[PDB]
Amino acid sequence: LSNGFFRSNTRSESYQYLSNLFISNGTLLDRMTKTLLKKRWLFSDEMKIGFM
Amino acid sequence: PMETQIISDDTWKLVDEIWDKKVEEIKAEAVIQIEEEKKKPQILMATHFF
Amino acid sequence: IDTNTIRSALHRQTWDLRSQVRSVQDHGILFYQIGRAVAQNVLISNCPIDPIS
Amino acid sequence: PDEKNRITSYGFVENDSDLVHGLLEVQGALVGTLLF
Amino acid sequence: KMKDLSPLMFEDFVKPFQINPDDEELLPHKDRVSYQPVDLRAAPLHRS
Amino acid sequence: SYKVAVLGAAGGIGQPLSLLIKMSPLVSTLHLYDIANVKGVAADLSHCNTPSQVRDFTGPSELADCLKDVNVVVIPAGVPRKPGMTRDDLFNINANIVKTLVEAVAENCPNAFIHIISNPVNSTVPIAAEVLKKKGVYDPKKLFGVTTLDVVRANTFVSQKKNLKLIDVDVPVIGGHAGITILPLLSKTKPSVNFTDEEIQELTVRIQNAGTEVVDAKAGAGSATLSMAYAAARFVESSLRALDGDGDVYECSFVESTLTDLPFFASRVKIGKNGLEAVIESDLQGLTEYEQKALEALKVELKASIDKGVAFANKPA
Amino acid sequence: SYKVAVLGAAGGIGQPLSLLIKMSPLVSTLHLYDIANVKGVAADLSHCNTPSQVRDFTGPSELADCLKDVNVVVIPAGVPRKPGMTRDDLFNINANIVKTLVEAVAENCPNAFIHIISNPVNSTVPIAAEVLKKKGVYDPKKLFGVTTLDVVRANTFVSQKKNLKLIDVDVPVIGGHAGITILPLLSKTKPSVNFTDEEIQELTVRIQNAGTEVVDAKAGAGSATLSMAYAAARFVESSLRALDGDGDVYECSFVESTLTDLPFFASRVKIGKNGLEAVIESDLQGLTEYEQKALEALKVELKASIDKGVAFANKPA
Amino acid sequence: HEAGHIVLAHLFPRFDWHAFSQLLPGGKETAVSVFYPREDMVDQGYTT
Repeated sequence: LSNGFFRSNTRSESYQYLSNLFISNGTLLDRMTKTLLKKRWLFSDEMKIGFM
Repeated sequence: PMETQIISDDTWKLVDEIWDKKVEEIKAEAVIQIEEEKKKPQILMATHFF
Repeated sequence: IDTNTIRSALHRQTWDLRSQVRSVQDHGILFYQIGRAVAQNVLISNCPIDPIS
Repeated sequence: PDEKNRITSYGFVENDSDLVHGLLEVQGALVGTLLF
Repeated sequence: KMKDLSPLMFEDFVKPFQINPDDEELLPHKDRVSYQPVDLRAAPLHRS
Repeated sequence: SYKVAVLGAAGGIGQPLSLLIKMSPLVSTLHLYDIANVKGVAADLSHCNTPSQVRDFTGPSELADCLKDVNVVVIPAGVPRKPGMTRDDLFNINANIVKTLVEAVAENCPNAFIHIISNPVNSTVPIAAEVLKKKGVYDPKKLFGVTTLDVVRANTFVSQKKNLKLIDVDVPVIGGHAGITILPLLSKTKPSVNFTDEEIQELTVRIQNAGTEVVDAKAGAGSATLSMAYAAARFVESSLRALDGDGDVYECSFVESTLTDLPFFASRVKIGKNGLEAVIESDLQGLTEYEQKALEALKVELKASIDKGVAFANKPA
Repeated sequence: SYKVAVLGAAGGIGQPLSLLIKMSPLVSTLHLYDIANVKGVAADLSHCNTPSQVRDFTGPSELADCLKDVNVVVIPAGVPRKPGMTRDDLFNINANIVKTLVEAVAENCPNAFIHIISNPVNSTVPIAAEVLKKKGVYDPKKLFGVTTLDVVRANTFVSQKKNLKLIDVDVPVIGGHAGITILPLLSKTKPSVNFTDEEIQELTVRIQNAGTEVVDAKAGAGSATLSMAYAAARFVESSLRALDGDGDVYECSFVESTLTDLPFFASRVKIGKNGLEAVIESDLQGLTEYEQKALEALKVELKASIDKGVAFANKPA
Repeated sequence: HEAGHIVLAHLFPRFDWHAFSQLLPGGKETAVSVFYPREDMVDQGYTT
C-alpha cells in the first residue's frame, strides 16, 4: 500500500485551509454557538441572518 | 519528510472566491430582503386593445 | 401558506417524537455541527441543511 | 489536556471519515492545473 | 473506611468542557488543529 | 554510481563539503585533493561506513591522476579572509588558484561538470570560461557558478518573517553573488504570500548583507564555512541528479546566459545529462518597479566585475 | 521536536557535529555553548533553511540559561592534542572541563540525556558519574559513553576485507573506547561470514589501532574530526529516536553495567523513553577462546582506567 | 487482587458505584467486584 501517505497529507492541507478560514471568521461561529445555546432549535434562515 | 506541496495555491483562490461570493450574497440578502410596496393587478392591460 | 407553515410541516415528517428527553451535556460536539453547517452553507450552495439542535 | 476531552466513537464522525475516505479513493482511482 | 483516612485524591478525568449559555465573550483557540500528517519514511539507501 | 573530484578539500569549506558529499546515495568514489593536509581528511573519511570510496592526491604531481573519469569537478579552493589584506590581493590569489585548477581540468577532463566556488565568483566564473576557451575545450553548458547560498538565505529569511513552512518556501534570486548584485524576486515566491514595501526593503537588504553580517559576527575568524558547505553539497547533489537523467533538475546558478546584455548572469536554469539544458525565461519579466530599478542598478556593477575578471584572466605571462 | 545542547561546539569535533545535528529531522532547538567563538558558529548555522532553531550562549554566566528544557546534553568539549603535552595534563584539562560541565548540568537540568565524547571516555564517564553522585541527581540510566566510532571502524574494516555490502555489516564491540580495551566480536558479525585466524588477528589489531593511525596520519594536526563527529551524530540521533518512543533503539555505548565485576563497561544496550531500558546480556556468552583471553586482558586495563577516573573525580578542592 | 481493584476504584472522584465485592463466589477459586456506571454516562451515549 504505497497509497497511504498521499491521502493523509491532502487531508492535512484541507485541515490547514479550514483552520485558516475558521480563525479569521471565528466571531461568526462564536455568536452562532451562543445563539444555539440560547435557543434550542435553529434553521438556515437564522444562518443567513446571523452571518453578520 | 518526503512530502512536497499539494493541490495548489490557485484552487485555494477559487474556493476563497466561492466563499467570498456566497458571503457577500448572504450579507446583501440579509439587509435588502424585504422591500414590498404594492401589488396591483393589471386587469386593464391597455396594450392588448388600446 | 407562509414560510413557517412549510417549515413546521417539514419538521413533522423527518423528526421522531420521544419521551425521556435529554440534551447534550458536553458542549464541543456543538462546534462540530456549527462548523459543518457553515461549510455546507457557504461552500456547497446546492445541498440542504438539516436543522441543528 | 492529555487528550482527556475527546468524543471518540460517536455518530457522525464515523460517517464523515467514511465519506472522506471514499471521496479520496474515488479521486485517486480516476486520475488515469488542478493537482500539483 | 477511607472517609477518615485522607487518601491521595486523583484528579477528575471526565469533567465536561462546557460553554457559558449567555455570557457574551470571544472564547479563544490555541490557534490550530492538533492533527499531524502521517509521513514517516526513511531516506533511500546508498549506492544508487 | 558517479565520480566527484573536490579541488581544495582540506581548507575551511572543503572538509565539511567532503563530509557531506561522502554520505550521499549518489557518490561512489571521491578524490580529495589539496596542496597540503589532505592525507588526514581522507583518513578521517575512510572510517565512515558509507560505500562511497575515498582516494586522495597531494600536490600538482598527482593532479594529473586526480581527474581521471571525473564527472563532477568541485572547486572550493581559495583562501578565506585574513587581517590587513584587501580585495585586490585576494582576487589575485583566488584567481590564480582557480586558473591552475581549471587548467588542470582542461588538460585532463574537458567533459566534467565544473563548479566554481572561490570568491568573488562573479569575476571568477569568467576567468574559468576564458581559460577553458584558451584550450579549445570550453563547454558553456558544463560550467556553473554556485549561487545557492543566496537562495537558501532568502528562503530562511522569508520563512522566518512571514512564518511559513521552511521546506515549501523557495525564493528566486537573480544577478550575482556579491553584495548589491543579489536581487531576490520576492514577488515570485511560492507559496503565494502578500508582502508590504518595508518588509520587501528589509528582506532585500538583509539578503544582500547577510554575508557581511556573518563575516563581522565571526570577528575576523574567516567566512561562512557550514552554510557554504550546505549550499555546495546541495548543488553537487543537484548536478549528480542531472547526470542520472532526472527531468526536473531546476536550480539557481551563475552561468553564461543571454537574458541581458551581460555575458554571465545568475538565474534559474534547468540542468540535463549534457549540462545546461534550458534557462528559465519566466524570471526576468513580470517584475515590479522595485526589482526593475534594482536590476538596472546592479547591472553596471556586475558588468564591472565581469570586465575585471575577463581582463585579469587575459593578462600576459 | 526536542532540544539539544552541545557544550563545546566551537572546537574541532564540535562544528561538524553541530552541523550534522542541525540537519536532523527531529531537532527543533539547538543550544550551542563554548567559552569563546560561539557567536560565529551560530551565525553560520542561522542561515540554513532547516526549521531547527539555533541559539548560542557564551561564558559560564549564561551557561545557566543554556540548559533550560534541554532533553539531550552533548559534551564534546576538551582540547585536542598539543605538542609537548603529556597524558596527565591532558587528562587534567579535559577532566576539569567535563567536571565543570557536569556540575552545571547537575545544577540546571538533571533529567537530560548526557553523552560524553571527551577522550578518554573510559576514565571520563566515571568522573561524570561521581560528580552527578555528589549532587544527589545521578541517574545511571541517563548517562552514556560514546564508543560508536569503534563499531563504525569495525564495520568499515570488515566490509572492506570480506567484500560484503557495507549497509548490512555490523560488528559488536565491547570493552571501552581506548586502545586495547576495544574488542570487536567478529564471531557474531552479521551477515554470517566465516573468518580465518590471521584475518581475525589483523582485523582486531587494525580496529584497536585505527585511532592512532588516524592521529599519526594527520602528522600532529589533531585527532579525528569528521569520523568522531559522525559517531557522535549517530549516537545523538539514536538517543533522540529513543525519546520518540521507538521500541527497537539498540546501540553500543560505554555505560554503568553489572554484566562483569567492572562498574562501567561498553556493550550493546537498548535505550527507551526513560534512558537505558535493557542491556544485551548475550554478547559475553558464546565467545571463542580468542575473545575470552582478549576480555581477560582488557579487564585489568579498563579497571585501571575507571579507577583513575573515580580517583580524580573525588579529589578535594 | 480484589483489594487493589477496590482501591483504584475508590481513589477516583467520579468512578462507578461499587455495589459489593466477594471472594470465592460459590466455591470458584476467583473473586469478583460489581461496578455500576453512573446514569449520566449512559444518557450521554458516547465515551470520553
